[PDB]
Amino acid sequence: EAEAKTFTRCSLAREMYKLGVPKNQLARWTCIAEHESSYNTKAVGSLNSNGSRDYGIFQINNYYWCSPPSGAFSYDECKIKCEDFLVDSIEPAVKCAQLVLKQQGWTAWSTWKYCDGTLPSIDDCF
Repeated sequence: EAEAKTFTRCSLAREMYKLGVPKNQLARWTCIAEHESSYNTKAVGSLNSNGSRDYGIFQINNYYWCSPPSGAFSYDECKIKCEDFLVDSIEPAVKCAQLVLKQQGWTAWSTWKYCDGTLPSIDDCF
């Protein structure tokens, strides 16, 4: 089964903020979740052109950021198994995306283009 664990703009924000993600990131993160995964923690991308695959709500990459359920090499920068993103909790995804954001910034998401402009305040969620 790959039934979605689907968050909403606001539920994702609320839970992200609870996890200590500054508010001023939340609109962007929700935007990115939307376009990366439709807020689905269970989302797994199709194979990328380079043979990689992206995991979870923020579509963390199994070549660089997380370790694949194979013996394939991964730089595994978040020091997590990718498949661990595939849970009901966003926390491992959030934690990893935080590291991504701090290291490569928002342009790290190929969906950043949908998200880099005028976004609604997230405070309607709060």
